[PDB]
Amino acid sequence: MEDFVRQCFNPMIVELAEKAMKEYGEDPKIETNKFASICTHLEVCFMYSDFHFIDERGESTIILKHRFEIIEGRDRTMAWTVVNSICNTTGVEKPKFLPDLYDYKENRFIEIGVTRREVHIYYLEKANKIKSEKTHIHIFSFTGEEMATKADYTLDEESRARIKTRLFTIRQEMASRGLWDSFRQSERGEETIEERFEITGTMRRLADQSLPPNFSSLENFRAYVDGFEPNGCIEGKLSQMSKEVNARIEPFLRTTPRPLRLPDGPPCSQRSKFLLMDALKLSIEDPSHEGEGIPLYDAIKCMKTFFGWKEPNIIKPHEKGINPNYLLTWKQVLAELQDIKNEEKIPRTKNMKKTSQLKWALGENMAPEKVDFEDCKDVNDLKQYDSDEPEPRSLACWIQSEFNKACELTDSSWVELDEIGEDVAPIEHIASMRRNYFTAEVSHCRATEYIMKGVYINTALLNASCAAMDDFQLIPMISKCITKEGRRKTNLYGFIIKGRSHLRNDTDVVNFVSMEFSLTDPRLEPHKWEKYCVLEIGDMLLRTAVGQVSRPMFLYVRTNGTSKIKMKWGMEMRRCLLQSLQQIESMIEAESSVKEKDLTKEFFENKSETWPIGESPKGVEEGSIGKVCRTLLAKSVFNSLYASPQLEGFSAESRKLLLIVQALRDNLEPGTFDLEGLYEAIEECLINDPWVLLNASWFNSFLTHALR
Amino acid sequence: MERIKELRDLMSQSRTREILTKTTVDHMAIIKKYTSGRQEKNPALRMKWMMAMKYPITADKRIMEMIPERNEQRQTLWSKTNDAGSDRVMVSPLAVTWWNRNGPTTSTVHYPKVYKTYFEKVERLKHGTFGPVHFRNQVKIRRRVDINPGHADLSAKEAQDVIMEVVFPNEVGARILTSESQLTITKEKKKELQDCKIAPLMVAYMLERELVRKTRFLPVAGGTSSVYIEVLHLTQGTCWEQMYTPGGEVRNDDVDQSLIIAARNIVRRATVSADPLASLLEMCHSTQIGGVRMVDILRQNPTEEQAVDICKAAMGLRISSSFSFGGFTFKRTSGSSVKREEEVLTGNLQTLKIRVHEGYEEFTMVGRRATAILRKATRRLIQLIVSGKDEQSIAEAIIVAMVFSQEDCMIKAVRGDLNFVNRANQRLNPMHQLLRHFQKDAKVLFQNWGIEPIDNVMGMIGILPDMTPSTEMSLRGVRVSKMGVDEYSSTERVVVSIDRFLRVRDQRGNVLLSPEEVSETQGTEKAVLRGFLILGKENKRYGPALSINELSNLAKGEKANVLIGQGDVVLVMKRKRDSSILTDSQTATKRIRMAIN
Amino acid sequence: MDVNPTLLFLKVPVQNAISTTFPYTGDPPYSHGTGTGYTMDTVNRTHKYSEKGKWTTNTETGAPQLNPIDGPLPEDNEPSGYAQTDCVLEAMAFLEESHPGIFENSCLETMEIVQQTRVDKLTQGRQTYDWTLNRNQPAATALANTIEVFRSNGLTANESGRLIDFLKDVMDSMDKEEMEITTHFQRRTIGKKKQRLNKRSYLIRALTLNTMIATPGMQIRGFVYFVEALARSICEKLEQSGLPVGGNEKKAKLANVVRKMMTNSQDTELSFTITGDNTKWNENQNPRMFLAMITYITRNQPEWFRNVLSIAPIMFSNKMARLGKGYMFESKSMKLRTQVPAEMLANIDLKYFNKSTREKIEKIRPLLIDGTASLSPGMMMGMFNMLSTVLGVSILNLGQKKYTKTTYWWDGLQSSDDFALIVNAPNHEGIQAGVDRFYRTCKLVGINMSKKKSYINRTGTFEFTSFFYRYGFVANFSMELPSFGVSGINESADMSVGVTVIKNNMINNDLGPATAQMALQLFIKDYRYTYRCHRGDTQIQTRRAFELGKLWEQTRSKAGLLVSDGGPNLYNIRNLHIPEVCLKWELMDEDYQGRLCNPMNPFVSHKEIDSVNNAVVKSMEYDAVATTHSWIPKRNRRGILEDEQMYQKCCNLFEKFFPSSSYRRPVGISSMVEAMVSRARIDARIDFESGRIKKEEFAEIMKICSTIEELRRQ
Ligand SMILES: [Mg+2]
Repeated sequence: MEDFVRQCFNPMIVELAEKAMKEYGEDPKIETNKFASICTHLEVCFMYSDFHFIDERGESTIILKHRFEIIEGRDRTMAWTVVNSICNTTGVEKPKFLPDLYDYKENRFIEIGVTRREVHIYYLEKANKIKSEKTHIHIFSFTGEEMATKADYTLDEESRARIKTRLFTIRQEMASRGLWDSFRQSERGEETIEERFEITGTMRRLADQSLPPNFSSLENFRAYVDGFEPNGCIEGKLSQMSKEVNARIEPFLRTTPRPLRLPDGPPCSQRSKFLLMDALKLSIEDPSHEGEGIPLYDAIKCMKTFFGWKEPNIIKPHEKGINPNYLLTWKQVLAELQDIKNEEKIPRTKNMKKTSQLKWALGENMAPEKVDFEDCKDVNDLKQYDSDEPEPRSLACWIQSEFNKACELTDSSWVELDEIGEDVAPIEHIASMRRNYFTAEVSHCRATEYIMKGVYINTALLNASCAAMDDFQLIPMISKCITKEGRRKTNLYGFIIKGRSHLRNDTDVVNFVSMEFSLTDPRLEPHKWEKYCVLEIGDMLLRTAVGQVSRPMFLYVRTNGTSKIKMKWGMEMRRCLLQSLQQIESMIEAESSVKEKDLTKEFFENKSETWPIGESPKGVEEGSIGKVCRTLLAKSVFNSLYASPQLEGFSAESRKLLLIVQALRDNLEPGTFDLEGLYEAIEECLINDPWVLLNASWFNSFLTHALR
Repeated sequence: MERIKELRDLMSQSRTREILTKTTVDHMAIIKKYTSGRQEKNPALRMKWMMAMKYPITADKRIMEMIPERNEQRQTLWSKTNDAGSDRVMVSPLAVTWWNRNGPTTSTVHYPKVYKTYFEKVERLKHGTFGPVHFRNQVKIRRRVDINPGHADLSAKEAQDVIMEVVFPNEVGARILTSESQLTITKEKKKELQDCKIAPLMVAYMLERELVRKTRFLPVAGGTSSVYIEVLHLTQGTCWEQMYTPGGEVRNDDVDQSLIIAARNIVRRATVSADPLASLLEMCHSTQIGGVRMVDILRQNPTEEQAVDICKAAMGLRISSSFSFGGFTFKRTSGSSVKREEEVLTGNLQTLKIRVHEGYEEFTMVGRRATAILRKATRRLIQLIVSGKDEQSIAEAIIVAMVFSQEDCMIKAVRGDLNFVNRANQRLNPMHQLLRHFQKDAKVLFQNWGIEPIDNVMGMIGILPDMTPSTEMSLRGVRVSKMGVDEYSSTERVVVSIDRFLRVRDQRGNVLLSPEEVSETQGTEKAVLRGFLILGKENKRYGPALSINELSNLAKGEKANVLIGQGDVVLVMKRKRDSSILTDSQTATKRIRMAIN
Repeated sequence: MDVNPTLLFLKVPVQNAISTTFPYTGDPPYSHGTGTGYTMDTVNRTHKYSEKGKWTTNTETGAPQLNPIDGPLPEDNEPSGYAQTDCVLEAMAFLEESHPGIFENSCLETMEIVQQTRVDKLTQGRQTYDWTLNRNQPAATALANTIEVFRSNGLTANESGRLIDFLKDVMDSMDKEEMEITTHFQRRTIGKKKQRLNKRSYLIRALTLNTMIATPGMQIRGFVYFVEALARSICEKLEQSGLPVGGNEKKAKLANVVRKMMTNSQDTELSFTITGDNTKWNENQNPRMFLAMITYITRNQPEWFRNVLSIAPIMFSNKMARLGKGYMFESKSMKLRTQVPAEMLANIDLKYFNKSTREKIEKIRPLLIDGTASLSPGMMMGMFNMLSTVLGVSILNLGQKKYTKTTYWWDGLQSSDDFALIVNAPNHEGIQAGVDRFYRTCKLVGINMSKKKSYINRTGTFEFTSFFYRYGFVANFSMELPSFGVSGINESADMSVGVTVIKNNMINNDLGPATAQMALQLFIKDYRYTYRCHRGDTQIQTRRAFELGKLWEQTRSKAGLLVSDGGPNLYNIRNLHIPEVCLKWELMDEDYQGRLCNPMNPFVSHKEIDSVNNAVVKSMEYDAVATTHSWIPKRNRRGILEDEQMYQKCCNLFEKFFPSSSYRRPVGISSMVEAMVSRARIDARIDFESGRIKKEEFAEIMKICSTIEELRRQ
């Protein structure tokens, strides 16, 4: 607003307005509405008296002597002197108040005013104020309106149009700058008033009640603050408060730290969505059959490649569920498979008939009814929702074995990344080299199998959920792969049955039952599969040095739930790839900086440099670049699969201890104040998660190594 | 018709009528922000879900007449449905692909013209040249840099005006119809886009993108030109670098140098003048730089120099609370100091009247080839740090810093007279003379300045008096960083006072800028629908209102009613007197200026 | 052999390999850790920290209130909010002394912001507690509803169109004796409902925080907004602050401070760095302290400005915290579940709740008024971050050697939540004394540094807001990897956004070349899957595959077709910045080029400029050619407004007559209806003149326009 006034008008007029206001002891920086009003006043005044002159014969002319004389731009004494001189020389009568301009051709004092409101009202106010018929009045409006006595407008149409248009453009610019409203508001009759915002009524009492103890009124507090000067208040307070309020540095030197204590209890149980290291896949090396591509056709063809369907029987019971209903679900799945096989008209999707076993398996209608508390307030059994402490558990070795099997390679390639533009720049070529090396490093790793399997599972689940709103859809768990012979192989891990998919929010859950084939025996580690139901569904011949040995082929059935957000997070698992690379490339680049040359080949093909990437009874184990590549990829993929709040809490509260110990290693003489508090905060995060307990064990091992 | 009937329907209801009649067009955009819908959180998940549906794409009613209901395979392209809130029929991606493969065809002659920016990027890439990569430690100094080459560097307001005249011919505001400078670019674009069926909003946005300037704070390690920023990803890395050159056309202007020279001349010729303030103001108001008045350039260009800063202070504006001393932009960061006047006798028996800062102040200096920090006590140099590409930059920066310190130690280290006089034969102030003298030779001062040992640590090295790296010994509070120092992150603009002598004084009574600090170097200077005046509100006698596009038929001086702005009918006329709004108030300006003084 | 990646920290320093200590890449899919019990714990702990203060009874809401200010000096190391006003005033005085004129210039800029701002700015906030409907609602809808209620209650200052006018309207409202709320029943038949709120009920509703962490109503948005503007202005001029800078400037600030503190250290001075966090930031920041510091900041200023700035702390000091949905009760005997709203929590027996909840309810009962707990001391997150940063920077600046009077002296940054001190002194005794003095002064001002989360090590290494500094190398992981999946605007917008985000990560986020190539590969695969636009040659049997196959079999230059039309991907580190349609414009076939870019296609839609070629996430802008693939997807979907879309309906049919209205904020003094009327009359006249319209349409249009005129005049 003030900046707009300074920029839009001639700077000299700004100076005149500043002087005129300063005559009254005002600062424009505190009041700008008056400043803008005065600037507009001076601008319109000087516009009125411009380009007018008196000819030789006395007639008016446009370009001698100025026909109009300005009085408003001058001081009080100067303006009064000039008006008196005009009165004496031309014998004019003294107006009761100081005019703005003097017209020589008609010899009369004309007052001029620019009004933000209607013209007529301002005309009436001016007439009532002056109370004299010897002064002409000319009122302009920013909107394009004007008025004067008898409509005897002194100027010609051209000059009136110029003034109208200048004011109109000023109004448009003020409006477009978001200041027109305040400008129009500040005009009150014939004066411009400062913006007012005073605390009265409710806020007065509230402020009286929101002050320090030794004050009673907001005004008293303001007076105290205004008159305050810094005289050793802080020094006196420090000299008063007891020494017990202090931050003491506790030395931290090679002996203080201790391992993190894991929670005691029974061994922890698997909780992954799907089987990871115990899965079995029915394979077709080349799907070259009719109607290929549809998941149902591929699933059926994979099914037909296996024989050994024997009568299933509960092996590891669902301790909480109803095992015979799971058995009946599997039997219905098989029967529907045979039926569709003999139909000979396999459609794109298969919808399962609703049944007692299906409805119970997917948790259909097993939910307490909602009632008003007052209606059932007399129930003795009524009690707040159970939200007690989760059962502490113990780290079980199955997690370590799963991770170890995750960070190892496979027989085929589990990634088919898409194409990019041809490399031209040399850096593009180096990037292609590095990307291809990393891809070959982890194009077959197990974690990549997990990524592809989960991606396909969740994609099919969500697509069926949207397409089949109120049907039970049978979704085979299928994956594609490239064998060492370079053949498009298809693998069937199992089947999934989805319940009601009338999903509206991103957190409400759809319940499904997943039946994954397997070759492990749950009875070996029952606590691992305490959420699963296992049916020995067949026998499979496995080849070994002693020929073909028959083994029992199991089928883990479980009931799970997935939310839209969880399905999306499942389909995002491929991003895990990037994470791994982003941690190795930096290292590569780092060494390049210290060597001033590329190091992709001397790292991805030297196979001599190593990093400590594990533990063994002999000591610490060192691994090559590929070992670290797949280790980090597996860690990222598992973090995706075993995400839990306790994981992030422990990570955040353990980073601090990591940094403290590292600072000690760098000989920086670290110190701490309440280290036991940090230990307690870290320990609070270890309750039940297998992943978090494993990470805690890893940190204990690392601390043990680093301390020595 | 549809529009007026819909307006009648809206007027029928009480509330819609009340909102129509109450709210003024000024506040229209305020009632455009009152949306009762709900923004979709996580739109990626929503899109994934939507794509699975049968008809997730919304098309318009007319599609029913061009795209048949089903294709050869009897797939359903569009469905007889409507969207939630409008009459947008529902169609599938099949409809889009069918339109692409079998829809009616036209000529995209204007697409390159509307989209000149993107095609310019294409051309710049297509003609580039590459070079061998180099692997080494990279230092990316952070600074502000252009974004889009090909811009006219117009102010947002000017770009909006140009767009409004180009694509909205008969809806232009009052400022244009009361304007004289019909920019050449506007007519060029109007000729270019004669018959363009592209959506006018798209054309407006593209012109805005093409004609506006944009600046971003980035870490760069090489070329800073606009065409060198659009490929910063391809050019600079954390451990590598890429040799590249765009192969298009550069549009490096020179108006900045012209403004430098103009301001320098104005200050040099007004400092000796009787009334420098009013004189310089009159000059700046009546001077033209390549066909444009200098006031617009001063208000627009973000130049930083002593002459232009003093010009702003005289005219009245905000300038950085810092001074560019010895070719380096300075900036206070911490501490406070008080200015005290004193007389100092040098080593050449020369008495100089100086003003020294007493206090524990800290400054950061950014030069053309170096970056430095300086902590100074009361007439005591405490700490000095510098980093520069070359040794000569290091030396000049350190010389500037030490002369700024104004310590007593160097006073006795002055050898030779200090009688330097600028090209105008005006006596130079003592600090500038000392700066030039120490530029000429400072070996004697280096020998007698101060020498002390320094502990060895990573990232920083010492300097011996002969300006050579050292790890075991350096000069008092003098050190050099092996890694580049990031420039100042922000600048503080505060109200300042200017005296008739063109000296800018801070609110605390200290002086900020002086003409003597200005370098004296010399350079080389590298159916128009306008002219209408309104006549108040609409007048019925003159006849039915006309559209702006048809104003051209008006006779000389004939007055009619036309709709300007977004629906404001006003009475306008053609001009008869060949003048403009610029010369108004000038005569009365000078008259009242004489009266006040 | 057992894989144990933590051992990797025996060779690669922790800072270098910090990427491994960040598990998630994106938002974890559980979003838990909030509830009514949490609000009870927060209230109880906040009143516990300040318990030793004075207990008063508010005269308006009748709720008890606590005053720890100027309380007895803390005697132990437990967190205490017993700040002293004299000490904070002295600290602010020293801060002004060392940075003269900062308060004044900040005040001038804040005055400008106050004067120029607009009401509609409040539609740019997050989810807001609409008091009228007594529930959370969008910012835009909440503002429209509050405007409707004020209009029905004879308060129309906000009609002027200024935020300060809306603040004056709220001022008028809260002193009103009664407030009348009207609601419609939208089905079957429609009715009306009227509700009357006394002074105290509306007062409580205005000072409420719906907890879902919490969000205040439209009553207390503007005052905090202006105080935030002031705090931001003050902080922009402070070097030691940490806000509101971005990622690139944070590294520069860290490097500057560390170099300043280290190099200036002489050979005989020992330096240390304390990486620290604050015990409980928002639970020990008494609003009275902020009021005192604002009073000092706005000394010698216009009274209206002082009052507008002082209302926010005054309002916050007597605020009410809502208790969310309530509780859930489950009975196993009859498997019966019920929901008990928190309102009756005041007068419900204490047998349905476990021991911990029993303690919570027992402690919070005396402070519960009308279903809301009175929380005078302490604060909530996300509102006064900048002013707290200013106070922290003030206490840091107090460390200058002149103030300490002794050898030791300190400096460092402060970003509200966390901080990093640096202390220089002759001996380790000096370091201890300096840290002790800093700690005691922070306690006196009312700031508690988390002793457990804060550790001290010799200068050279530290952390600050996820920025890890190690001997000059700064690692950034504040946001970690972004989302590389299709954002979900449309085909072209998603493609442009993906390529642009990859490019921006490469430029700023230190991403690598090979990493960028892999990200592009993953993004293109995701795009092709999502939009059913697989390669025309490949057989994947999607819904769209047949038409793409026909198109591919039709065209000739198959390298020119867009990705979404079945074409090869041609991106790379070379041309990430080139829009797709341009990048392969030359190769495009003539007929495909004409069809794809036909501007008369019915699938193209353009919205207001603010939403053209720009997406909101913070927001980012992308470049793309408006082709047939720029469609807009389908939309998905007690109310004061009778018709929620009256304003949207009104703005539309303005764009028709005046297309420019979409581009630039139109300005005019005439009311709208007359604008459409005049434009329609002119358009119909010229249309008749041309010869494309006959007499009947002209007569109909003029009759309609005359009738609209009569309707509007009356
Ligand atoms: Mg910290």
